[PDB]
Amino acid sequence: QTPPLVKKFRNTTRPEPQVRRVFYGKAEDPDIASTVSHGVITTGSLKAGEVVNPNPKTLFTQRLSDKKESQYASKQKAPLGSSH
Amino acid sequence: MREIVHMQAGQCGNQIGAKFWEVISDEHGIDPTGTYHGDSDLQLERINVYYNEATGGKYVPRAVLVDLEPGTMDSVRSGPFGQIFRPDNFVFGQSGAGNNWAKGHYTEGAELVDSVLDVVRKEAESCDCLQGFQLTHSLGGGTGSGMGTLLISKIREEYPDRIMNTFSVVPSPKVSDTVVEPYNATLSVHQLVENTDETYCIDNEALYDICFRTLKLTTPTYGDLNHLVSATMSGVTTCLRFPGQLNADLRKLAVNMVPFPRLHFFMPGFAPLTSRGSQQYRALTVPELTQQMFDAKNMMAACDPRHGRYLTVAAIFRGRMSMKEVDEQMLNVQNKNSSYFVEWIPNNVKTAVCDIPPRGLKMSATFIGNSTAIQELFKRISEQFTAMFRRKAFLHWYTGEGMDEMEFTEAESNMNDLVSEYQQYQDATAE
Amino acid sequence: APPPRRRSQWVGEVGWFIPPYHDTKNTLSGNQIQLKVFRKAQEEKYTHRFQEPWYLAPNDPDYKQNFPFT
Amino acid sequence: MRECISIHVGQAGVQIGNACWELYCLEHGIQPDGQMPSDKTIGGGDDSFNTFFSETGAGKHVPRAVFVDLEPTVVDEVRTGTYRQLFHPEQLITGKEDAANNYARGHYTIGKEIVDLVLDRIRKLADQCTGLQGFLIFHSFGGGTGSGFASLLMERLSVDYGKKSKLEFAIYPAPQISTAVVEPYNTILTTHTTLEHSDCAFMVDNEAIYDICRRNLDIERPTYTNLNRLIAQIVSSITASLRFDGALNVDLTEFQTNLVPYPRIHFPLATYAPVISAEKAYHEQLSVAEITNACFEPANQMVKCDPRHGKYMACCMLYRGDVVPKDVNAAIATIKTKRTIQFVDWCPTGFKVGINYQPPTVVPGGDLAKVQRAVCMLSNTTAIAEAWARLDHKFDLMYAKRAFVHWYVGEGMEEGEFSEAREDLAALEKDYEEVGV
Amino acid sequence: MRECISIHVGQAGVQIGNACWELYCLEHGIQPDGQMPSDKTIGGGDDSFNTFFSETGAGKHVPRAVFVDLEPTVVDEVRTGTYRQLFHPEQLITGKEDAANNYARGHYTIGKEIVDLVLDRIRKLADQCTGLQGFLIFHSFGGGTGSGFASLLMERLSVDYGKKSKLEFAIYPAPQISTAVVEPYNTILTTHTTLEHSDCAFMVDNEAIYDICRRNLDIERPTYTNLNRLIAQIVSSITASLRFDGALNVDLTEFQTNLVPYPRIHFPLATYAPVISAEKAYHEQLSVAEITNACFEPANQMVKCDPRHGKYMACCMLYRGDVVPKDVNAAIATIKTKRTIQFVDWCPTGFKVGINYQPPTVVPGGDLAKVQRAVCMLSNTTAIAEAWARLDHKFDLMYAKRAFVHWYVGEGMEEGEFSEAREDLAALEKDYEEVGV
Amino acid sequence: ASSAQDGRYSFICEWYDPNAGLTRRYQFLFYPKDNTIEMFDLKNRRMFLKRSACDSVHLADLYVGSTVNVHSRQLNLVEYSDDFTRRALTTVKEKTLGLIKPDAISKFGPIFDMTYEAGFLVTNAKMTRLSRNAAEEFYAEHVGKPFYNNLVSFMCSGPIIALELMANNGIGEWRRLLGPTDSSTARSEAPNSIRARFGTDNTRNACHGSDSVDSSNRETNFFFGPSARMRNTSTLDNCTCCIIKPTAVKEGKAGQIMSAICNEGFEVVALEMFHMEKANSEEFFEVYKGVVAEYMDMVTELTSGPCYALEIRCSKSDDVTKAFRDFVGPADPEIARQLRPRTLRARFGNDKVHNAVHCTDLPTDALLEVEYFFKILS
Amino acid sequence: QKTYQEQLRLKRMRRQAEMGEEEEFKRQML
Amino acid sequence: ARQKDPNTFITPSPYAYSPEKVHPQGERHAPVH
Ligand SMILES: Nc1nc2c(ncn2[C@@H]2O[C@H](COP(=O)(O)OP(=O)(O)OP(=O)(O)O)[C@@H](O)[C@H]2O)c(=O)[nH]1
Ligand SMILES: Nc1nc2c(ncn2[C@@H]2O[C@H](COP(=O)(O)OP(=O)(O)OP(=O)(O)O)[C@@H](O)[C@H]2O)c(=O)[nH]1
Ligand SMILES: Nc1nc2c(ncn2[C@@H]2O[C@H](COP(=O)(O)OP(=O)(O)O)[C@@H](O)[C@H]2O)c(=O)[nH]1
Ligand SMILES: [Mg+2]
Ligand SMILES: [Mg+2]
Repeated sequence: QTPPLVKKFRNTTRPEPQVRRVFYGKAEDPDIASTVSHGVITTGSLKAGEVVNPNPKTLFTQRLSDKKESQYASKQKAPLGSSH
Repeated sequence: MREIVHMQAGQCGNQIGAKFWEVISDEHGIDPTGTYHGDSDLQLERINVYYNEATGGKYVPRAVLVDLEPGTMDSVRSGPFGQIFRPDNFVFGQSGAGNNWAKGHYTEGAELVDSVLDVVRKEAESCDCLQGFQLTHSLGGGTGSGMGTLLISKIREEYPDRIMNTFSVVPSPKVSDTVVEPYNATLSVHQLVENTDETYCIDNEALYDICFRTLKLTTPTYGDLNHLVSATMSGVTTCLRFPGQLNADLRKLAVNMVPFPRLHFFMPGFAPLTSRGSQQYRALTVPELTQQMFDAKNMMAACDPRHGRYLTVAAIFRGRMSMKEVDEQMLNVQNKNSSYFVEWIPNNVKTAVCDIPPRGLKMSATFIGNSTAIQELFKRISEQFTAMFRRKAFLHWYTGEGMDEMEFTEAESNMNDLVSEYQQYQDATAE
Repeated sequence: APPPRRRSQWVGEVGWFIPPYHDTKNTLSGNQIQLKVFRKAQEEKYTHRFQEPWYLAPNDPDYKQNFPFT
Repeated sequence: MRECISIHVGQAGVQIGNACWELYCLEHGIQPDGQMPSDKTIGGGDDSFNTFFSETGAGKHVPRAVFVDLEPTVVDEVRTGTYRQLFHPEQLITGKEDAANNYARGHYTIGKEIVDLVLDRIRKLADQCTGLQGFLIFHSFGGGTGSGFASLLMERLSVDYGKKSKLEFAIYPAPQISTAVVEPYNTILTTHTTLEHSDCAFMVDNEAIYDICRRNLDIERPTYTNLNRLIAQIVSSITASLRFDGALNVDLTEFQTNLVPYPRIHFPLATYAPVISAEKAYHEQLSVAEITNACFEPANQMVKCDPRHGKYMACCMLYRGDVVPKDVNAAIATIKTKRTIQFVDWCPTGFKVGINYQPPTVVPGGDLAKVQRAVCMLSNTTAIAEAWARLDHKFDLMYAKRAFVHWYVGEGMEEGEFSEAREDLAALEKDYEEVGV
Repeated sequence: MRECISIHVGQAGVQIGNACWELYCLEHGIQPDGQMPSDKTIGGGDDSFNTFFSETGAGKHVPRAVFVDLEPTVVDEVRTGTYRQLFHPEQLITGKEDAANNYARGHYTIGKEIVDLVLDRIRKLADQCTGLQGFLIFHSFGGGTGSGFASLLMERLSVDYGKKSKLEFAIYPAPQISTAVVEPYNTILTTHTTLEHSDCAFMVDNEAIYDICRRNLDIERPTYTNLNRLIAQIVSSITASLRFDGALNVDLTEFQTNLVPYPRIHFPLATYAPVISAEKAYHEQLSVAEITNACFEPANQMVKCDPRHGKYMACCMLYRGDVVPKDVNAAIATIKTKRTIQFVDWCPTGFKVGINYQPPTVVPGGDLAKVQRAVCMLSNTTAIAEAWARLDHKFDLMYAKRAFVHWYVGEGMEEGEFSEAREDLAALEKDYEEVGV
Repeated sequence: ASSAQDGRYSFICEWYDPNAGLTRRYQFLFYPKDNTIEMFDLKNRRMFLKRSACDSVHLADLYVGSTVNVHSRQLNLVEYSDDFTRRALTTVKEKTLGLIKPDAISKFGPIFDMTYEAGFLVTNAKMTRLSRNAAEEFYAEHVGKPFYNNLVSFMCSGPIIALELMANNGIGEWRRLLGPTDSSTARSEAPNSIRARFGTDNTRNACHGSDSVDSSNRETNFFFGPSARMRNTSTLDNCTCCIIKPTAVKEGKAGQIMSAICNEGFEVVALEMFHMEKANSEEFFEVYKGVVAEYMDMVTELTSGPCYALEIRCSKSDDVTKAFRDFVGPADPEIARQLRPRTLRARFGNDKVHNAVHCTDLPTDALLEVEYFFKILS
Repeated sequence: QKTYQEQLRLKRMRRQAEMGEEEEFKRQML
Repeated sequence: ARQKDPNTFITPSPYAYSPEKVHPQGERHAPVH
């Protein structure tokens, strides 16, 4: 039987028939290696169910938004069904 | 990973290779039984560069032992680290060359070269990268010279794209050693010219000198010399092994040290060779490490670098070090000893640094020198060769084994043509 | 006799004292840029790579290029 | 979105990247494991890190760079040291055989094996990319992988990616100190390819960084770590306007259209100020006049050639931190009234300035100090011609009798490309002379 | 209602079957003994499992599978394995001898002595079926049972039943890797009979799944388990729209009316994305554009054919998981505007897109990571003709020497059948080449 | 991503058809981790609701015997299927009985506020007197020492408010929030309890608790059981009817409404929480019937669970109906928030359908409506 | 001023770390 | 007027450019014999 200290270096040169070849360095490092997802996970994306047709806004929230959108120029000299 | 194989031929080559294997094994943390008892991970990050993978916790070194006498094999098995080698690559004859180049090349050459190449193929096709071949043979011997040169030729014929460093142990210029020593030296340097992508020639007499004048330890014998050569080889091949800020392998050294193809004869050296009584008294740093490795007293080749010019010089360092100090000292040696450097190559030094020093030392360095002064060794070899050749002494043996004076004079002709080629690139001007 | 270490386990380093040190004052400010709405728009515009329903005019010469068969 | 993809090729480039990504992680508050702390987080819509990092699924900010080396040594050091869980496991691309200081070996041989895989990874990183601003390519001219394989990457990025600006930070060889021996051959062979395929080639001299470190930072024994840290600080000061908002924002195309006059003079000079340590910084005022005089002081450029023997063409002053354009333009006026900084006669105004509010960051235990203001000098002088002439001298002296040519010929290079590259750089020198006069 | 009988014939078919019914049971939440646990309480109107699992009165769900093989070891391994109490024991038809990789053993001998029993078994399943939309025939073109008895079964189901769809999943030999030596003979002999009695033939190749799981899953030694797991994932992604509901969905008539222009071009390539591991998926975004571009890689096709040598006729784009049709349309638009994605001229629009919300499930102790998104690519291309060219070259090379012909001519089959099959597949190749213009 | 094998919370819901006359039964699956509700139909096996995604349904409610408004259908969760849910929801979920003492009758508003802040969901609540026959629930605490006599004196002296609580980890969480059995120990170690901030020394505490299991059963059967006649403390007289709406009760603002009413003058004489039926709510709202277009919305909102009913009297006479109408003034919360902001339905109101408090409009109908709740239905 | 004092304290802590490593290597040599 | 939006970038095209033909990262070299 090969002693482990020399088997360390024999695995790089002439290992067993199966089993992935290892280097004489990088051994006795914590072989996390596998059990890892191993890849990038897409990008993101926010879906087009709430960017082209967003959540509906309440009457109070839109009235506050219209309050803020008032005292402009274009929205104040020309409302929909009235005058200035 | 750039794997090299090891070749060790002859008794001296086998002993030097075994010492090299053990001095890289104890810095790799390997017991003689093969079980890794080291504590750091750096010494087995790249351990397959020299050791074949095996079952269990055992690493089996990749070397081939070539000899013609079983006594050397029995001695190296009974010695240290003899059981880490498998008995399959232990090839040996039953007759013995007896320091005979022709007998080791033809009579028992091709009978053993087939088995050696069978083991070499079995190792090399099992290898995946196969950087290079590292031969530690000896010039002047039996199986070391002739069989090793035949191995070099066969390996070049088989794989003509691979780097080989062979070490070509040069005997003592003085004394006598072998009666057929100039014959074997010429017959070996003939093939050292031929394929031999890099040769790191070591001299035994200069090894005695560096052991007696720098390291002391009373008598030199051979173990300290073998340890010196082994440390030099380890410092050479450290970059394929242990990492560093700036690495340089066999191919990088061959590119950065061999200008023209027949300029592959190197003069090595090792630093720091402090004594046991001066280790605690020496302040080992980059400046006097550079001075020690560039000192002429500490060249393990018998040729003195002061009478020649360095073409290229490799400096392979090991330890806690700063590259500014490295290249600053490698420029300072140029600017000081600019006389002993060719002016047609700026930056005649290739640097390399490892940051793992050998155990017990803060710092070490390996000198490699492609000097033009190495041509004096081949000139002396040619002089002794023609002195023993003009009377045809000890040549009937080689003609009986199967060689001829035409091959003798061809080896002499291309060897002294190489000497004149060193002379021409030593005395060549810039403009 | 401790062995020689790596490059990382040195003082004077590439990766020492990186977990316990965190630059608090320098980069907890608004000096660092955000991905706000009009950079998010540019980063989300990347989802229209050559799928836009803009077709070339029949009063333009380059019309039989997009209508070869008729 | 202003993403700035990076390729670090060669041992030198890998070490630059090893310093750079540490600095970027500290600048953007990224832990070495890859995640970002929640108490650090100033909101989930932060966007500074998107230039250099990408967040995959769970705050895992992986860096947008490719590490390249034919020998595995430095990339294995990266894989075993600290920043091991940060990088993608496949992005750290390596071979086995090295080029070993050989342009032909890096270009016509084994370098042509992994080029398809490495720029397939570049292509997949650019597929992940959406707002690609440019290619930050870090290499060295020393040789081998950073010399030939980098040139191959330039060629294929050029005719695959269109305009697509390619800023090339390169470790240029020093005049006297050097490491390789065939380094002049590799530099000469690499310039001939990078000339027609680069857009801003920032040369960095190792000896210049060395003496800057030992006289300004007072580091007696500096090294490659400090070298790459300083280069990382400069490249962060360059591409900080893309990551943070500024009073005057400069991008990688405004920088180019205000820097390069003609489409062959695209070899600027980078310079940082201050490069002073903490002890010297605490005792000095460091106003905008001092940080401009430090940039224009001629022992501070990052290639060993003084600008006094040359004429300035363009200066892309990138101010960083708490600076005001009023001190900036007063300093620009006093630089203009200084006679020794001779501007060229066909360029009346030659100062493109970009102010960024974000103050520079420091590594935990380096040598630069946490200063409230800094500035990146970006010269377009003619003084680089001296460096080109020095490399021509070295290349011709080693090419006089065909030294180190058999290696390239055996690897596959013909004998003519040395002469073609020499003629090309001689033509570049003639262009510099005729535009300087 | 929209039910599917799966007939697994041959050893490869049986192994794909017992590696696929595991995935089906895990997807539908069925533990291996047969009952859905659902914490012992939940069921009723969830009719998602009717496409594969017939309902008994005891709450036990029996799969609609016919596991048939002549040589009784693999089916006996199924009977003695962990999926023992799942399958109906009479639905586990075994012969007594082996076909031994022979088309004659199966078309003119012992398979003919069991084909009547297998037709009676399929008839007794179809009697319980109440509007069966199509058969799924899992087999290999290797030889013996998977070509022989399988072709005979297809002829008998063409004589009986009638207009109902008869989709097959065919394991094809590799260009280089060959387990047997009579694979070209068996492929040419089975193509002549599956050309006219089929309507869709999904194309996979063992060497191509080898390369895919060798690079991406980085398993150096791929056994057959993960191969059949990947094929199971493909069939799961195909039938996901017949089972679990979602967005725009594509079923057995949709991806035949939108993929088969002429009643001979019905050989689609099925590739899967992302074939990835846990560690590689951790440092990766895995977006829709990336997973769509991964299917158009040359190194993701599950048959070893070069897609450059041929146009695309039609493409079925089967997405699973957290995927958006806007991102799908963006990916399709990028693929269409990339020019060298070469579509044939008689096809302005060539993308049939199906989208399902179910992410893939990973088997315990498996090798794929649980990725949110997945893509099944069903491509009709001219590029499949090179595999037929390679098999014609192999068949001609073996038939020139009259090698391995004595078995076939001695065991009932006539000599001229080889020439008739060769000229039939040559006519098919000529049809593909003349329609690809 | 969404799968077919996620976590699932299965229930059986019964909706009474406005037509026909039989209550149809549906299977109601609640997938968490995406909050998606799906609905099967037992008998006439068909498809009723897909995955989708609904707001109303919230994991927090569930609680068998409850009403969920899914696509304007008043489903009643009648019983638990799914043993998975039986181990995920029923486990350690007990019912107690909180008995408010006569000295704690003055602070029953804040007491109810803290019970709702804890999460003790109520099932019944009634204000009675217990007569001299309160000893039948004190047979357990008998003979031993004269605290039995003190207890039967303290029960017969002053009114009593009986509660039937229910929460996870019941009978122990209620005693934890009550603290110990003495006010000295309460303000010694747990100075945030009902017995700590309200009450005095022993046998004159602020509540009773429910002892343990099957003593809770004995108390609940003694007080709110089908065989228990207890009689509320109604006295008619000059009074006004206050109806805390089930939307407010589900959101948990019922105790806040009670505390605000008790703080801004007034007094509560009779408290009783009902579970109104469709025809009973129609007969309560017949005075509106055809004067407001939102009468059907008011009826279907009143038939949505708990129906806290209060008899409000005032020490200062004036007109009790007019004073209570001024305090619980303008019906639309937008009206009450923009104008007279310190009023009920403005502190606690969402829209005009969910007023969260109901008050008697005509001054001659308050006595009729008080008679309808406290003298007809109880 | 506080930023510069904190930076100086960090430099002092780093220099203490190098003193620690050099005395450790000196004890290693001895 | 409905206008054409500016082009983002054409980022090569993974069909004609072919990686293929490469030994996968770090699995020896399958020794031939
Ligand atoms: N600034 C800086 N330069 C470096 C560093 N490391 C190496 N260099 C430069 O690199 C050169 C050495 O050649 P390299 O660039 O390393 O060669 P290579 O890119 O590895 O390619 P091969 O030679 O085939 O291995 C030297 O001359 C250095 O200038 C570093 O850390 N910082
Ligand atoms: N994908 C896949 N292919 C398989 C598997 N098992 C066998 N094969 C293929 O099948 C070929 C061998 O022929 P078989 O399919 O076993 O022949 P058979 O249909 O069982 O008929 P006999 O040879 O008589 O047993 C091989 O070349 C494989 O490519 C498997 O488990 N998965
Ligand atoms: N360095 C060293 N050199 C040696 C040693 N043994 C022998 N030699 C050298 O080798 C030479 C003899 O070679 P030899 O061994 O006979 O070669 P062989 O016959 O092939 O085994 C002598 O000149 C010695 O200098 C040793 O242990 N160390
Ligand atoms: Mg290198
Ligand atoms: Mg079989």
